[PDB]
Amino acid sequence: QVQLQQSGAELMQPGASVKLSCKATGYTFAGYWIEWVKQRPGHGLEWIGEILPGIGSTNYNGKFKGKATFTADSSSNTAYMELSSLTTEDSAIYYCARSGAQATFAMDYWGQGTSVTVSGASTKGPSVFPLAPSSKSTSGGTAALGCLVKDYFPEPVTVSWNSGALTSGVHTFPAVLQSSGLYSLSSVVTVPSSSLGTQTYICNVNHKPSNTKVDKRVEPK
Amino acid sequence: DVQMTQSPSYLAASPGETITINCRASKSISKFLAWYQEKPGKTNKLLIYSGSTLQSGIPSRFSGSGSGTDFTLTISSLEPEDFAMYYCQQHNEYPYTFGAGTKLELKRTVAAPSVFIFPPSDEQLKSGTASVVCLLNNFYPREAKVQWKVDNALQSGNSQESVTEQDSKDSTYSLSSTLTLSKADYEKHKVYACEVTHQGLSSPVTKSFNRGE
Amino acid sequence: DVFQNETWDLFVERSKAFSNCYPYDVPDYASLRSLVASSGTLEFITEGFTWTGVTQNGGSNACKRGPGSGFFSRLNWLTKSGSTYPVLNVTMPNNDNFDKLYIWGIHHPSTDQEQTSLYVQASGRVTVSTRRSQQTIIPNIGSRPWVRGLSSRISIYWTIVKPGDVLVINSNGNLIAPRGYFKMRTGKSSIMRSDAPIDTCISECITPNGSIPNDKPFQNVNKITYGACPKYVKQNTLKLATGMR
Amino acid sequence: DKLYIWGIHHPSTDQEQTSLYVQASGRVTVSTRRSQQTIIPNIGSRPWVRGLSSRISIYWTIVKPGDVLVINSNGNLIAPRGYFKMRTGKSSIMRSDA
Ligand SMILES: *[C@@H]1O[C@H](CO)[C@@H](O)[C@H](O)[C@H]1NC(C)=O
Repeated sequence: QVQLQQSGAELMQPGASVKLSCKATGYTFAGYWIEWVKQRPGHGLEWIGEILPGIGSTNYNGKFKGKATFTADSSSNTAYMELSSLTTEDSAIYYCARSGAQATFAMDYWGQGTSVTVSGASTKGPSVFPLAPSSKSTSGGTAALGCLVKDYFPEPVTVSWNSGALTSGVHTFPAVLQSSGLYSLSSVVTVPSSSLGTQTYICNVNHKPSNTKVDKRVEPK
Repeated sequence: DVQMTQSPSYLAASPGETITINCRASKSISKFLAWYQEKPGKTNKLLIYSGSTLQSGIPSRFSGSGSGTDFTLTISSLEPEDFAMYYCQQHNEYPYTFGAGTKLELKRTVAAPSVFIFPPSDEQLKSGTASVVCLLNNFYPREAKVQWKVDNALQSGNSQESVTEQDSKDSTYSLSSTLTLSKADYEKHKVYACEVTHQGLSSPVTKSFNRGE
Repeated sequence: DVFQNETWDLFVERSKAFSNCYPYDVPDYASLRSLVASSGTLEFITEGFTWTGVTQNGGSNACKRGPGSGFFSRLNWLTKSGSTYPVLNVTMPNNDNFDKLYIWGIHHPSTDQEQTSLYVQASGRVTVSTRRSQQTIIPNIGSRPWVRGLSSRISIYWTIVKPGDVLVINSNGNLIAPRGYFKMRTGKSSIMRSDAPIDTCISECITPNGSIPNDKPFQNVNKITYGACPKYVKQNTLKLATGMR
Repeated sequence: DKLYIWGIHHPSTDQEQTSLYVQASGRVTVSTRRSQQTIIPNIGSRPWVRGLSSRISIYWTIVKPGDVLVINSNGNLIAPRGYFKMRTGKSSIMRSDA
């Protein structure tokens, strides 16, 4: 029974500072290194630094010398990393990991990963639009019918089809960040061609951070 | 600063077989390499450390080898759970560095996409901007490529593409792409077409649509 | 740090003085204090020690040099590399014409796991030697009283290298290395404990109770003296007849 | 000031050490805020004295008001039962058969 549990997600404006936290349970927190790693798409895992909480000995990667600053509270067995002067490039998941001579300093336990999103975009509810099937040909066995959610921030947007009654062949493509600073996302289902003439397919979406609820129907043409 | 390359960046396999994953360092790191597993929904896990020492609790089907600048990890008798992401890390020179990682899939067969194209509904066009959508569904491999044409005029730069998170339920993928234009040009431009090519197909697949349908 | 490269004929220590860095203890503290005071200078010359395969410039939370962690400016806290702490075997010859005073130390971690975390080896060892002399220190891993957030310690030792002699530092862990040497001198310098203020005035004699005139041959102020002070005597008064009956 | 008298046991043989103390080698540390002392027991045979080839090495620690004593040991500890109340005065000692 040993684990590291981190803080929740963070939504920061550029130029701000955020203190990520990592509580450790199941061992002598003062004796082992707590190592902070950065992960983001494409770049992969990137080692930020480490701290020996008992001593306070801090040791950083050169690329994060001024960006990060480790701290430790031994009373609560909690390590902290203060990311300062946030920029869009800092948007990433951050892991705290246990390290010691037991595993020859390979990280034998990890936190769940705290996500940080840096963006100057204001909170916004989505625009929800339909994606009609049978653009030119009426019947093609089964056709895909979709619902596009656009111009929303922050993530996530929770989608369902026919109030969750439709689940076969449902695929939701994770969101895409546009140059405007807002997110976009697509959801789609596969439906029989004949059903277009007698059935209605409706996308239900909730943008929870503003609680924007939208129902939007879809049909050919 | 020890840079690395972990190969192959993409590994396609099926349960029950045995495989090896390569890691190479910019310079010597003696024996100090570690192999980690990442899968969604829970913490990353340490598989191997010091190149060839098995971490406690890990099944023995994981086993590392190598030294100096060349290292490998053998994964034997692939269980369905073993299909996750894997990283190699050095802990010889201080600034610990990780490889870009590898993706390990399962049930490795071939399947062709279903390729569709959709118009921007009128509520898109009342915004003053038209955004056409092109879709590919249930395909493998993930070597799909997308392409656009307007009035048989080729387009690029004014468009974008995106992919699903690779499925573990069926390991077949889908792709959504978008093209942006002004409403004024949209009104006069009647034909839109989206073309694609796939590793599992013998010819490019082009779909097209016109006003009024 | 305001006292770097300072020199004195009398160093005055105040009772209010305190330590605000890593907790340390000096075996034979009096000897080091006395010889440094007699030297009369803190003139420090950095030397190009080539600490190979280890992390230099270690620090601690207790010793805040600036916005964050720090350490003694005249000491170098060596720490393991990524996963190794080689057997450091550095050397430094004294080709100069004066004695070199090297101040070094040995780290005492609170716990075995802490020792292994800072230094890969379960037990450390420091050896500092010259052609004739040698000193070896074995770190002791145990918990000391909480001081400034730390249960560990640093034991400070010193080595003096004569001209032509050579220093050798061989360690396998727990080495608080030197960054250089203090230029030793011989002269009138000393040290004194006093809370008295310092003023702009002339006096050939100094005592913890303050400067005193030295015209009289004896004094009853204090037995601690510096300069051309009168000889201490227990008598409060001694009237000499500068006249007749 | 509190005067604590403690000690470290020196067994004659390795087997004796392991029998009295599970660890093959002992360690005693007695410290205050400033000072510290650590003793490593030496396992070896000394001259037969009153039926014993082992020894006890006696050490002392003085704790000032406000200071705190810490005793950390993994074996071979001859612990104190308390402290002797220190005083300052005219007391002394002398060797005499008179
Ligand atoms: C102290 O003096 C020495 C020369 O004796 C010089 O090398 C060093 O840089 C000086 N240090 C400071 C802080 O001025």
